[PDB]
Amino acid sequence: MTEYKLVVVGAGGVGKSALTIQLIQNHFVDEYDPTIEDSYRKQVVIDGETCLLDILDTAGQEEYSAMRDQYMRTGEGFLCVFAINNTKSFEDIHQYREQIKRVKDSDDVPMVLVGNKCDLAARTVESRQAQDLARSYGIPYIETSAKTRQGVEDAFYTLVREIRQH
Ligand SMILES: Nc1nc2c(ncn2[C@@H]2O[C@H](COP(=O)(O)OP(=O)(O)NP(=O)(O)O)[C@@H](O)[C@H]2O)c(=O)[nH]1
Ligand SMILES: [Ca+2]
Ligand SMILES: [Ca+2]
Ligand SMILES: [Ca+2]
Ligand SMILES: [Ca+2]
Ligand SMILES: [Mg+2]
Repeated sequence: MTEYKLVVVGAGGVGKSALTIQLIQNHFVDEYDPTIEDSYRKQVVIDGETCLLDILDTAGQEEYSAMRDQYMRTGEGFLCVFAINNTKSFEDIHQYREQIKRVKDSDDVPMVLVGNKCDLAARTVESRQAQDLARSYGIPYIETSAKTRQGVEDAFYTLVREIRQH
Protein backbone atom coordinates (compact mmCIF):
# COMPACT_ATOMS: atom_id res chain seq x y z
CA MET A 1 0.00 0.00 0.00
CA THR A 2 0.98 3.64 -0.46
CA GLU A 3 2.66 5.32 2.48
CA TYR A 4 2.22 9.06 2.94
CA LYS A 5 4.89 10.85 4.94
CA LEU A 6 3.13 13.77 6.60
CA VAL A 7 4.87 16.31 8.80
CA VAL A 8 3.05 18.64 11.14
CA VAL A 9 4.87 21.92 11.68
CA GLY A 10 4.19 25.30 13.25
CA ALA A 11 4.87 27.43 16.31
CA GLY A 12 4.84 26.09 19.86
CA GLY A 13 1.43 25.59 21.35
CA VAL A 14 -0.61 25.81 18.16
CA GLY A 15 -2.02 22.32 18.60
CA LYS A 16 0.16 20.18 16.34
CA SER A 17 0.17 17.32 18.80
CA ALA A 18 -3.48 17.71 19.71
CA LEU A 19 -4.36 17.59 16.01
CA THR A 20 -2.28 14.52 15.33
CA ILE A 21 -3.50 12.71 18.42
CA GLN A 22 -7.11 13.57 17.60
CA LEU A 23 -6.64 12.15 14.11
CA ILE A 24 -4.82 8.99 15.17
CA GLN A 25 -6.24 8.33 18.63
CA ASN A 26 -9.62 10.06 18.69
CA HIS A 27 -9.23 12.05 21.88
CA PHE A 28 -8.28 15.59 22.76
CA VAL A 29 -5.08 16.26 24.64
CA ASP A 30 -5.97 19.06 27.08
CA GLU A 31 -2.56 19.43 28.67
CA TYR A 32 0.39 21.14 27.07
CA ASP A 33 3.47 18.88 26.89
CA PRO A 34 5.90 20.41 24.38
CA THR A 35 7.04 17.97 21.74
CA ILE A 36 10.58 17.21 20.69
CA GLU A 37 9.63 14.90 17.84
CA ASP A 38 7.11 12.06 17.77
CA SER A 39 6.00 9.65 15.10
CA TYR A 40 2.55 8.18 14.50
CA ARG A 41 1.60 5.54 11.93
CA LYS A 42 -1.93 4.46 11.01
CA GLN A 43 -3.58 2.62 8.18
CA VAL A 44 -6.60 4.45 6.83
CA VAL A 45 -8.77 4.33 3.74
CA ILE A 46 -8.74 7.63 1.88
CA ASP A 47 -10.89 7.96 -1.19
CA GLY A 48 -11.02 4.14 -1.55
CA GLU A 49 -7.27 3.71 -1.21
CA THR A 50 -5.83 1.88 1.77
CA CYS A 51 -3.11 4.30 2.93
CA LEU A 52 -0.39 4.14 5.53
CA LEU A 53 -0.10 7.55 7.14
CA ASP A 54 3.26 8.18 8.70
CA ILE A 55 2.92 11.41 10.67
CA LEU A 56 5.78 13.32 12.21
CA ASP A 57 4.71 15.60 15.01
CA THR A 58 7.46 18.20 15.29
CA ALA A 59 8.63 20.79 17.83
CA GLY A 60 7.22 24.31 17.82
CA GLN A 61 9.75 25.40 20.44
CA GLU A 62 12.32 27.50 18.59
CA GLU A 63 15.13 25.88 20.60
CA TYR A 64 14.64 22.74 18.46
CA SER A 65 14.73 24.58 15.11
CA ALA A 66 17.97 22.80 14.08
CA MET A 67 15.90 19.61 13.70
CA ARG A 68 13.80 21.15 10.90
CA ASP A 69 16.13 20.43 7.98
CA GLN A 70 16.12 16.71 8.71
CA TYR A 71 12.35 16.37 8.85
CA MET A 72 11.76 18.69 5.90
CA ARG A 73 14.10 16.51 3.83
CA THR A 74 12.13 13.28 4.42
CA GLY A 75 8.55 14.61 4.67
CA GLU A 76 6.33 14.36 1.59
CA GLY A 77 3.67 16.80 2.73
CA PHE A 78 3.43 19.42 5.42
CA LEU A 79 0.60 20.52 7.62
CA CYS A 80 1.53 24.11 8.45
CA VAL A 81 -0.40 24.86 11.58
CA PHE A 82 -1.02 28.15 13.33
CA ALA A 83 -3.65 28.99 15.93
CA ILE A 84 -6.40 31.45 15.05
CA ASN A 85 -6.00 33.03 18.49
CA ASN A 86 -2.27 33.54 18.06
CA THR A 87 -1.26 36.16 15.53
CA LYS A 88 2.45 35.48 16.06
CA SER A 89 1.91 31.81 15.15
CA PHE A 90 0.35 32.90 11.88
CA GLU A 91 3.26 35.24 11.23
CA ASP A 92 5.57 32.31 12.04
CA ILE A 93 4.18 30.23 9.16
CA HIS A 94 6.38 31.91 6.56
CA GLN A 95 9.63 30.75 8.25
CA TYR A 96 8.28 27.21 8.02
CA ARG A 97 7.22 27.51 4.38
CA GLU A 98 10.43 29.29 3.37
CA GLN A 99 12.53 26.54 4.91
CA ILE A 100 10.42 23.80 3.36
CA LYS A 101 10.78 25.62 0.01
CA ARG A 102 14.57 25.84 0.48
CA VAL A 103 15.07 22.25 1.64
CA LYS A 104 12.92 20.72 -1.06
CA ASP A 105 14.16 23.26 -3.62
CA SER A 106 10.57 23.53 -4.76
CA ASP A 107 7.77 26.07 -4.87
CA ASP A 108 5.32 23.17 -5.27
CA VAL A 109 5.73 21.17 -2.04
CA PRO A 110 2.51 19.49 -0.92
CA MET A 111 1.25 21.59 2.00
CA VAL A 112 -1.95 22.57 3.74
CA LEU A 113 -2.30 25.68 5.86
CA VAL A 114 -4.22 24.92 9.03
CA GLY A 115 -5.79 27.48 11.33
CA ASN A 116 -6.29 25.51 14.49
CA LYS A 117 -8.25 26.22 17.70
CA CYS A 118 -11.26 27.37 15.68
CA ASP A 119 -13.45 26.47 18.70
CA LEU A 120 -11.93 29.44 20.55
CA ALA A 121 -13.53 32.84 20.31
CA ALA A 122 -10.42 34.98 20.86
CA ARG A 123 -9.72 35.05 17.13
CA THR A 124 -7.01 37.42 15.93
CA VAL A 125 -6.41 35.74 12.57
CA GLU A 126 -9.46 36.09 10.32
CA SER A 127 -10.17 33.33 7.86
CA ARG A 128 -9.62 35.65 4.91
CA GLN A 129 -6.10 36.62 6.07
CA ALA A 130 -5.17 32.96 6.15
CA GLN A 131 -6.91 32.21 2.85
CA ASP A 132 -4.74 34.94 1.30
CA LEU A 133 -1.56 33.44 2.68
CA ALA A 134 -2.48 29.94 1.49
CA ARG A 135 -3.36 31.35 -1.93
CA SER A 136 0.10 32.89 -2.20
CA TYR A 137 1.61 29.45 -1.52
CA GLY A 138 -0.78 27.67 -3.89
CA ILE A 139 -2.22 25.57 -1.09
CA PRO A 140 -5.52 25.02 0.71
CA TYR A 141 -6.45 26.67 3.96
CA ILE A 142 -8.46 24.61 6.41
CA GLU A 143 -9.65 25.52 9.90
CA THR A 144 -9.57 22.92 12.59
CA SER A 145 -10.25 22.31 16.21
CA ALA A 146 -8.36 19.46 17.81
CA LYS A 147 -10.79 19.93 20.72
CA THR A 148 -14.05 19.36 18.83
CA ARG A 149 -12.45 17.43 15.93
CA GLN A 150 -13.83 19.98 13.45
CA GLY A 151 -11.79 19.84 10.26
CA VAL A 152 -9.19 17.45 11.65
CA GLU A 153 -9.71 14.61 9.20
CA ASP A 154 -10.26 17.14 6.44
CA ALA A 155 -6.91 18.78 7.12
CA PHE A 156 -4.92 15.56 7.10
CA TYR A 157 -6.73 13.69 4.39
CA THR A 158 -6.52 16.81 2.25
CA LEU A 159 -2.79 17.01 2.72
CA VAL A 160 -2.91 13.55 1.17
CA ARG A 161 -4.96 14.82 -1.73
CA GLU A 162 -2.40 17.55 -2.30
CA ILE A 163 0.44 15.01 -2.32
CA ARG A 164 -1.53 13.02 -4.90
CA GLN A 165 -1.64 16.08 -7.16
CA HIS A 166 2.12 16.33 -7.12
N1 LIG B 1 -9.32 25.03 22.59
C1 LIG B 1 -8.36 24.38 21.93
N2 LIG B 1 -7.22 24.11 22.54
C2 LIG B 1 -6.35 23.44 21.75
C3 LIG B 1 -6.51 23.04 20.44
N3 LIG B 1 -5.39 22.38 19.97
C4 LIG B 1 -4.57 22.39 20.98
N4 LIG B 1 -5.09 23.02 22.07
C5 LIG B 1 -4.47 23.19 23.37
O1 LIG B 1 -3.31 23.97 23.16
C6 LIG B 1 -2.24 23.48 24.00
C7 LIG B 1 -1.05 23.12 23.13
O2 LIG B 1 -1.40 22.01 22.25
P1 LIG B 1 -0.30 21.09 21.65
O3 LIG B 1 -0.99 20.17 20.73
O4 LIG B 1 0.48 20.53 22.78
O5 LIG B 1 0.57 22.12 20.82
P2 LIG B 1 1.83 21.84 19.98
O6 LIG B 1 1.71 22.67 18.76
O7 LIG B 1 1.99 20.41 19.71
N5 LIG B 1 3.08 22.35 20.92
P3 LIG B 1 4.66 22.02 20.73
O8 LIG B 1 5.07 22.76 19.48
O9 LIG B 1 5.42 22.63 21.90
O10 LIG B 1 4.80 20.53 20.64
C8 LIG B 1 -2.81 22.32 24.82
O11 LIG B 1 -3.26 22.77 26.08
C9 LIG B 1 -3.99 21.87 23.96
O12 LIG B 1 -5.06 21.30 24.67
C10 LIG B 1 -7.73 23.35 19.80
O13 LIG B 1 -8.05 23.07 18.64
N6 LIG B 1 -8.62 24.03 20.63
CA1 LIG C 1 -8.24 14.86 27.22
CA1 LIG D 1 3.74 26.32 -3.26
CA1 LIG E 1 -6.41 42.02 12.59
CA1 LIG F 1 -4.39 21.78 -7.04
MG1 LIG G 1 3.46 19.13 20.26
